[PDB]
Amino acid sequence: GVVTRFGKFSHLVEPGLNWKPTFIDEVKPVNVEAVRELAASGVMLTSDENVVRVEMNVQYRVTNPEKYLYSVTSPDDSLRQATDSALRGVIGKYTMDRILTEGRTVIRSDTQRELEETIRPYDMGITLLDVNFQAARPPEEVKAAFDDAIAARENEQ
Amino acid sequence: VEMNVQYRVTNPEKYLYSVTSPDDSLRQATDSALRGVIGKYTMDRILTEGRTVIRSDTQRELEETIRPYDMGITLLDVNFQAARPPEEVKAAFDDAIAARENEQ
Amino acid sequence: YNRMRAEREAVARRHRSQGQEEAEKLRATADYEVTRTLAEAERQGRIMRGEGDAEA
Amino acid sequence: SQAEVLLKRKFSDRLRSEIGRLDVKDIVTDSRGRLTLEVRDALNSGSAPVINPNSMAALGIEVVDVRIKQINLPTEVSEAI
Repeated sequence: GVVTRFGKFSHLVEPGLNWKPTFIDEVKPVNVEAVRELAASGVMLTSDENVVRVEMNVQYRVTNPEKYLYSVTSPDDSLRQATDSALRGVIGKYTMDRILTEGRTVIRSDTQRELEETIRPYDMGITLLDVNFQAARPPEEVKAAFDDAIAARENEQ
Repeated sequence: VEMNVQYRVTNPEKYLYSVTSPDDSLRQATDSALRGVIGKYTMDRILTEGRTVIRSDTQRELEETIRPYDMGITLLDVNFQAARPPEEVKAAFDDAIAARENEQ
Repeated sequence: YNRMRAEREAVARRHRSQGQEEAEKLRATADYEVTRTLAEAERQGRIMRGEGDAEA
Repeated sequence: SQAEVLLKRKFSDRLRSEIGRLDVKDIVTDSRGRLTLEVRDALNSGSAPVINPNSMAALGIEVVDVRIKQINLPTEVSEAI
């Protein structure tokens, strides 16, 4: 709980049964010990003018509500915009072929590190827990040929 | 072409008793300045290179246009917004790029 | 607008025409190599036939 | 509402000017937020202790950061790729 004076914040109450003078101060609780989720996807552009359908999942948590509540408006939404910029910027550096097989491990690391650097000035109370890359499948328009390329190997054999 | 002009005002003795409808009069003056300057530069330049030298010239030219007037309006910033080509010719502009891809 | 539109179309035609020109050239050389390789094999086969005919 | 509009107009001009002098390759490979920093630098400090009137410092605004979420492409240009 976050006990707060009419306009001003008063003090942080710990779990249990507390008392607040009715009509004078109000409490606003926040969950700070429970994993959250923020899935960010989009049709990003690679470094070789190729298109790749990448999707990512960002599991995070929050911290002391003084920062989370009074740092930026809509902290969940604002973080999502930062995540998109990081993912596109990161994807923008590597080529399509790399991102599909090799980039899987580094892309999450770079996007996670960039996302943290992007939200350092904000001072928000959001803490990044893990960035687990989900998929980097190619565009559906070219997927047909990508499947044929594998079928061609079997046809060759 | 589309442009945005951010400005402020000053001592009302000029703004109020110099010219009728100063905001509208400034808009008409802006069109004459914008039309004149654009006429000097070519299409290709204005879209990519001319953009920075234009916001400098149009801002400077617009100021010179209102110097004799003596109005109390003060120019704050001249921030160019858009230079998209005519919608009728946009079709061909994209096809030229597609041809390169088709060539490959 | 038509004047500028016509000029832009020329660039598109130039790029597309250039690609077709290059593609045709590659196909031309490809056919030559196929014929050349096939001709060499046919030449070798004729040699074998003469030896067999000579042996018989 | 008024503040967001003003920032948008200035951002457009600075961004358009930069992209005009840059190539598509130079816009997709940028990994250090150079253009965003330059645009942010320009918005924070303009041209002319003097506070440039086209700067966000002349107003009570400070652009803490500038980022591009997703650089998509036209429908026709993407279909040819």
